[PDB]
Amino acid sequence: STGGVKKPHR
Amino acid sequence: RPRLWEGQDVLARWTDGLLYLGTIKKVDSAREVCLVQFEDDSQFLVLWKDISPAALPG
Repeated sequence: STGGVKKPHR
Repeated sequence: RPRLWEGQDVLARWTDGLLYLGTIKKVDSAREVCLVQFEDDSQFLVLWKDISPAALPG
């Protein structure tokens, strides 16, 4: 996804 | 028999020691890594050691 943001799982 | 495959949803352990949800794009048996795509569209090679299926054990 463009512009998406990663977050640590759970 | 292969534990990992293209298109598989996985958790990948990153350089911060945390797990991130991603999708396998390529499996490299030579170097024992996978090219994994993450939620922000970034793609990185991740050691097989650091990859596990996101899917329920079953």
